[PDB]
Amino acid sequence: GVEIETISPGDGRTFPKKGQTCVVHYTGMLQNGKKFDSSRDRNKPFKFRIGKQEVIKGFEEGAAQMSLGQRAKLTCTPDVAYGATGHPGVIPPNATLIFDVELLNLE
Amino acid sequence: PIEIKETFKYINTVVSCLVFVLGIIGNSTLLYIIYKNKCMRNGPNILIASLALGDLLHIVIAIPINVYKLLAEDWPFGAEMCKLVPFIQKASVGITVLSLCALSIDRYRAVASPKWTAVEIVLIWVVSVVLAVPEAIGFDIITMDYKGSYLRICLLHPVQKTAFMQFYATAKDWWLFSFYFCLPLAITAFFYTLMTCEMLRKKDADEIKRLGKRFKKLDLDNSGSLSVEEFMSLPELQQNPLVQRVIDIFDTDGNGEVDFKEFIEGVSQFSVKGDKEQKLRFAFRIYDMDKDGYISNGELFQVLKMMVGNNLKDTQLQQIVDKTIINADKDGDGRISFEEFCAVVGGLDIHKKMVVDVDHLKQRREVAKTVFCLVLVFALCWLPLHLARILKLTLYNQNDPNRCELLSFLLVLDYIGINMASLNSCANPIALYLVSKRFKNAFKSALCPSHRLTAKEVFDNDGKPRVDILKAHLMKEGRLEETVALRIITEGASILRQEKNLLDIDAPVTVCGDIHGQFFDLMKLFEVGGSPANTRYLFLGDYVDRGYFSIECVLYLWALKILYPKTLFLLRGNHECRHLTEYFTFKQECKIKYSERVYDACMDAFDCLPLAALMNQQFLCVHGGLSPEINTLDDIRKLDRFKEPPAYGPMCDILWSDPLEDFGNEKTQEHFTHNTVRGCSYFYSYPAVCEFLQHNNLLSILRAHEAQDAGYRMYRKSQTTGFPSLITIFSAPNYLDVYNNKAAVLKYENNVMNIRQFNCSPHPYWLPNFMDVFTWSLPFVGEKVTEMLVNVLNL
Amino acid sequence: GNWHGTSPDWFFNYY
Ligand SMILES: C=CC[C@@H]1/C=C(\C)C[C@H](C)C[C@H](OC)[C@H]2O[C@@](O)(C(=O)C(=O)N3CCCC[C@H]3C(=O)O[C@H](/C(C)=C/[C@@H]3CC[C@@H](O)[C@H](OC)C3)[C@H](C)[C@@H](O)CC1=O)[C@H](C)C[C@@H]2OC
Ligand SMILES: [Ca+2]
Ligand SMILES: [Ca+2]
Ligand SMILES: [Ca+2]
Ligand SMILES: [Ca+2]
Ligand SMILES: [Fe+3]
Repeated sequence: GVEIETISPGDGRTFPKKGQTCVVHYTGMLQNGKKFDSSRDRNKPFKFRIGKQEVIKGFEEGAAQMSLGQRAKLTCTPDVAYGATGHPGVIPPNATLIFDVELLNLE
Repeated sequence: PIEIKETFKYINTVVSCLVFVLGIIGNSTLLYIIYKNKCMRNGPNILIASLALGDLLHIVIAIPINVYKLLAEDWPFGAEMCKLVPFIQKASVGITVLSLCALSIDRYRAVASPKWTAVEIVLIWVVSVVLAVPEAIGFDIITMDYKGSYLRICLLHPVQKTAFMQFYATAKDWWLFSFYFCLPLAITAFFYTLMTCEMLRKKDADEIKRLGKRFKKLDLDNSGSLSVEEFMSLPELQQNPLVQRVIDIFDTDGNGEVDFKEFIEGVSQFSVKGDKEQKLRFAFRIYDMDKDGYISNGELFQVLKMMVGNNLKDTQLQQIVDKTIINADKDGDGRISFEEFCAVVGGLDIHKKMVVDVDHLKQRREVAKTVFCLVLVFALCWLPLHLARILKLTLYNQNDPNRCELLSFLLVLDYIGINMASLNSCANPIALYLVSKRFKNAFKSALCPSHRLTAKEVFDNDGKPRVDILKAHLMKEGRLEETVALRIITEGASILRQEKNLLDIDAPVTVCGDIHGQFFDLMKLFEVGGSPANTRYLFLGDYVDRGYFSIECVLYLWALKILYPKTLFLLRGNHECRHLTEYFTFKQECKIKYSERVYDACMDAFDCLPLAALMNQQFLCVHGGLSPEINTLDDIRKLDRFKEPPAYGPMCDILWSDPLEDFGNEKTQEHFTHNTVRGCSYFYSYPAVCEFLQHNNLLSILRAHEAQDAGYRMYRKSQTTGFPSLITIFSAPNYLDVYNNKAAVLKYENNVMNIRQFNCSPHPYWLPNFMDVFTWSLPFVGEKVTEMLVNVLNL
Repeated sequence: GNWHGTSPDWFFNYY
């Protein structure tokens, strides 16, 4: 259950492919809107590779349908997230995640 | 006979003193280790702690009393001590024997096919006491004769009233020989023999053969050892940045390559039957680069630099590593031991993630050594006494004329047996220190800016905190003592409780908006607006939340309130309540920076803040805005501010209301509308603002609680008087570090209004939810090492 | 100990 509701469209011609690295800024919140993480606070973007199972399935799926420069909101149910196990210290268990994703660069 | 007694009295008293001192010191230190060091509780070590009790109650009570006897040449005490002390010795011996038996049986269970531990401790103590009861209710004092000089003696009464006690007196020696000496040795030997047979027939070839096949297949050069290249030969491991550390940990001897024995030992760390301690030790050694047994700053920094990559800066990573070291150092040596490591990351449950399909043993060395050492010490200490008793039972005969040398042998053997039995109750700490690595390390740790300011450092002789020292310390990420912080917050609440609902403030005055825990931005604000030493300040609220340094802002603002109660003015914000503070990060801030009692004191101080101010008889200063239930200032003045802000009423309306989106150009005449954005309070209109201003004869109203890109906003100009009716002030530059907005401050002086702007300032970085680096990193380490071991072994 | 006398001790009295 991954949904992409557009916030601001990108170029609409370039989409992520298997093998290269996406460098992005992201800001995640729980269903209550509370901010749990945001790469903007670090003043450094996050890089991840497609097809290596490095990020959660929902985030990779959302990045797959989201284009270069696009900014959107991803709604990730626990089946495509940290699930009932969760992440110690950050994510409560069985939580639905909302991510403000902006794709900056493709390498 | 007489000479032996006269010579051995001194030996006995020296033995008593030595056992006293050594037993007290060793058992106290052992119990201290058990109840301070958090790792020791995980195993059966608490049974060891019970043994310490089983010694201490005997050492401090029974030993000194006997000392008096050793200098009394008679029996000076009454029935009470005669009945008490031997009861203590029997109870202690029962505690020791039952503890050894139960612990041996328990770990026979452990290595072969908790509430039960506490129930077993209780059962051991109850059984020991009930079995020692007959001995206590047995003795008596009798004075028969000494061939002329009558003397009293504590002993078994030669005649007992009950048949049960006659049976007890008849065969007491064999009861003490069987239950206290035959049963322990028999049980421990039986269970150890069963464990030996268990490792005997449970030994197989299937897993060993399969691991050997995998070893041969991986060994490309057929050299019998695995180098870096042969481990990198699998493509799946080229994307794992924890490869080299795991390859090093598999290499126990440090020769650079892993042989079959080391291969098996490294694989065995991830068996389904392995203990959590093995997994946690693997995790510790992952960061322990040089294998000195301790985690330091540099090694942790390099490990997380390799793991994370270029995602984080060097400076912020170094700062948070220093923070983790400071918080996790429970002994001030500047480095993290395994004990502290597992005290920190004990609850992450990452040990359950490092699971592989294998069964091999590298354990069973240490604790088997310890248990066999304890049982052997017990057996050797009561061995001479039992040998003396059996020799007297067999060979002693008073009718034999050649009897004097028999006395000279038996009495000395009895002396040795008494002395050794005494030394046993003070030898278990020494045995554990000599046999066990964990116990030795713990005893070594115990017996052998992170500085915290004290009351003498913060408060001067007049009780006024020195603002410069607190300023510099809190600027340098420093912390404060619990007592000092609690004192500051509580007496600041006491000062604030005396202020009225509505403050009367005259010009000049400086007004600031939301701070939200931005301590360094609060510093920039105070620098721009001028020092509080000569400037009056009116803060509109929201001193916490949305930031990572809220407790610093609280400490410093109420510190200035201590120093300058009459020139510094503070007003309530909506974020100082139960709901918002527990909803946002302030609660975890208090939990990590301090104890929850500091949180309670901070909330109590928050409860005492005033609500609104009247500035220069012309202006009204609040945090939010107007209320439909408020028409005159008298309504504000009658509010009970010493409570949680309720979900409805002038409290919530003052703390939560916002103007309409089209303020100044609203289409209708509705004064108040529902507030969907906040979920509470109401939207108020320009007609309502003008109504309130004209009715109360106020000129303008100052507020906060709305984000402003420029840090300030003047709403629509008033028709009757020509002054902007409502001004919103925001003073949190780079709000949530994502808004990138500016901050503004409102200065009123000589009927002159000046708005000064300032921007954000650097602040140290914190991981989300105030966690240490170990909690951040452990699940990733576990997952990657598990993936590596699954890709290598299972295939 | 294991004698008869004016003491309380493990098995029997001590001298
Ligand atoms: C310290 C070194 C470790 C290394 C840390 C970094 C490189 C810094 C990087 C910005 C992580 C952030 O650290 C500030 C922080 O980002 C979160 O806040 C977050 O917004 C989040 O959900 N993200 C981040 C952006 C990608 C999607 C998702 C994620 O896939 O994250 C991934 C994730 C946690 C996967 C787990 C891995 C363990 C499995 O067992 C579990 O399987 C269920 C899934 C991250 C990127 C890992 O691949 C890499 C790491 O963990 C997590 C809530 C907690 C996480 O800190 C750990
Ligand atoms: Ca080789
Ligand atoms: Ca080797
Ligand atoms: Ca080290
Ligand atoms: Ca330490
Ligand atoms: Fe607010």
